[PDB]
Amino acid sequence: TPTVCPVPLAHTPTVTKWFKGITLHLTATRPTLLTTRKLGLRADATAEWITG
Amino acid sequence: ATTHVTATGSITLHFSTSSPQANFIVSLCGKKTTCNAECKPPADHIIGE
Repeated sequence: TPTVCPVPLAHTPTVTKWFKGITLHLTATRPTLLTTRKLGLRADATAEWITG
Repeated sequence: ATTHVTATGSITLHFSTSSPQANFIVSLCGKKTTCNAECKPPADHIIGE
């Protein structure tokens, strides 16, 4: 049957400010999925797993 | 869009542009007036708004 389950909200990141870009600071204690995609024609989708 | 009017009053307006050259014409009521000036790029350069 379906039901509702809880999941962690991992440590959200600190965001820098970069010229025509951005640099991030991800923190984790366990493997976690991350990804992003553009908002125009070229999706330029990317995904990754981060351990620490 | 609009504002309260007055016999001789004055107002301040907000706007945005795609160029730093603020040369254009703007219409109030049915009349219009020109507006020329120079705008500078900002310091912050990363926003999703």
